Amino acid sequence: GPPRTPRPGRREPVMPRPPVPANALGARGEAVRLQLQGEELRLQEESVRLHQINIYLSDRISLHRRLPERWNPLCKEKKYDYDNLPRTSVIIAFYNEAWSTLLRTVYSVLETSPDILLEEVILVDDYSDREHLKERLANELSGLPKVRLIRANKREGLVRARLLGASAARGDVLTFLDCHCECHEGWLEPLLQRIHEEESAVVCPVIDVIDWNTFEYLGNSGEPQIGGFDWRLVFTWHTVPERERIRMQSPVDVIRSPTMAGGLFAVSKKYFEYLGSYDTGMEVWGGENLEFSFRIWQCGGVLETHPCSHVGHVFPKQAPYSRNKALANSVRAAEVWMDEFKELYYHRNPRARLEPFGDVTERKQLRDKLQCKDFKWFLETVYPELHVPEDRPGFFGMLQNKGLTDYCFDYNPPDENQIVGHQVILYLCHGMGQNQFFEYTSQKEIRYNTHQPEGCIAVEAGMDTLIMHLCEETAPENQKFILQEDGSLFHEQSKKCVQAARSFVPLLRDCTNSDHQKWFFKERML
Amino acid sequence: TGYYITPRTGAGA
Ligand SMILES: O=c1ccn([C@@H]2O[C@H](COP(=O)(O)OP(=O)(O)O)[C@@H](O)[C@H]2O)c(=O)[nH]1
Ligand SMILES: *[C@H]1O[C@H](CO)[C@H](O)[C@H](O)[C@H]1NC(C)=O
Ligand SMILES: *[C@H]1O[C@H](CO)[C@H](O)[C@H](O)[C@H]1NC(C)=O
Ligand SMILES: [Mn+2]
Ligand SMILES: [Mn+2]
Repeated sequence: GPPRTPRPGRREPVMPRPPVPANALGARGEAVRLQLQGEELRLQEESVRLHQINIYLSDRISLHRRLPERWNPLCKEKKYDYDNLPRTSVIIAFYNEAWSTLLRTVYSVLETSPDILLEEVILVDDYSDREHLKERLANELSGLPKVRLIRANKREGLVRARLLGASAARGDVLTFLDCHCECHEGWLEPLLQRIHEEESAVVCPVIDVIDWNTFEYLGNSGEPQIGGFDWRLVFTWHTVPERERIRMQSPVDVIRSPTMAGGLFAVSKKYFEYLGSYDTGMEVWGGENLEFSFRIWQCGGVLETHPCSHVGHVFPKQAPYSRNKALANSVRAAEVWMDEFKELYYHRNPRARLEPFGDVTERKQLRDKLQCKDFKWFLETVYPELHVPEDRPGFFGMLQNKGLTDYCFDYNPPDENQIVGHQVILYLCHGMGQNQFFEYTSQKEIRYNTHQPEGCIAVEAGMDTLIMHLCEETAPENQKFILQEDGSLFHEQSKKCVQAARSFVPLLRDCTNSDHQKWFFKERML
Repeated sequence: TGYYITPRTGAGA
């Protein structure tokens, strides 16, 4: 029979890119360092001090710059069925963003998103106070196709500002971006195609770095990192495990991720509403990405990173505004989703005990209504490579000496990332954890595991000092300690006892009845 | 002595 007339719409982007100056700054996503002197240099310093981003430079980079091709070449082989893909509202909440970074985000979306797939770009002003975001912004956006600008009536925070955008959205799919992003070519089709296959998939781009000082684009074609967390409940990145890599049919297929970096993701609008959207009790910034990740997995969805979708993000030098609510937000997530495992969190971030977190009754009712699975399920099924501490009563906290009163084990690595190979010492107990937080485990190891990777105390061959190693699957012989009832700390391989010795360090000595060889755990100082 | 930012990924991967 005769071919049917296809669905009408242009596959080309909503807007064409204007002509580029051949010598323009930052044109190919390269690093730019301007080497300024005098007053121009002071203006650059002031822009960094004011935005935590080199806005002096951003103001001199095109708002219409095309990112270089950086993805795996197999992504170019993908064919998409534009006639059947859903349409998306792109939602961009912003608070006091600079002019050039925000507008470059908008033009990037309009200049990379296929017209047939993009319903609208919704900007949500979260009660910004900067003047360039007022009448000047409305005037600049007023004529653009497929752009809406919505303004909050008071400071909402990113959660509730995003929900303002979602509430106004007209597309089938909600795609959230930050107000300082730049889209790789072809970023949108993979997300929409995946949601077209599975309504309950929340799908994230791989988030590439755009450097806040040079605006260099650092996307690459390798396997991306995926999202996890540690037991301080801070988001961390990790490498894709072998379990998940075996299940991928090609390198450019979607990858299941325990958690999301947050803020860049696509989701069916009906499914986002079905899952209870966002906890409206979270404030300002932080913690919502973890709560949303836990909710997605425990309540029956899938959270995935799509290797063919790349979005660059200007990670700032430091926090550009006060982020004092992340702890309370994380407590809301922990109290609703983590069950008994919230205690491992409270042990490693004791401030969380004191933090007011409001009323979570309605989120707990949401969890019951959706019949969600429990947190032990999430750990065993979604994130089994995360080590789960035991924190047995009497076996965690500060490791204090009986003889040398008020001194406890203390380990402070030079770099917080590289913890291996330095001596554990003794130090006046301060009760703040981190460097004085240890856990004695059922596998006889003394673990240093406020954050990951877990460190385990060891004694190298023929030495008397205590050195920080990494914990392994099977405890090596030089990491095994026996903590007896009376307090003796016996190193099995040396056949020696740990003794508080002269500053102060713990050293192996022959076992005696001395109190300087007696140790005990204390959770709190008083 | 003694969560304010979203980490970037390392140059490694
Ligand atoms: O109170 C706030 C705080 C942040 N944001 C916006 O929500 C997103 C939050 O991301 P931000 O980039 O500040 O956090 P980060 O990515 O650095 O973790 C950004 O578009 C911000 O402009 C907001 O609308 N209201
Ligand atoms: C870290 O890895 C991601 C991919 O998961 C991005 O490539 C990002 O740009 C990387 N970070 C840096 C600094 O290169
Ligand atoms: C801060 O540093 C000192 C000396 O480096 C101690 O290691 C102390 O334990 C650290 N404080 C915390 C709370 O970890
Ligand atoms: Mn409009
Ligand atoms: Mn951001």
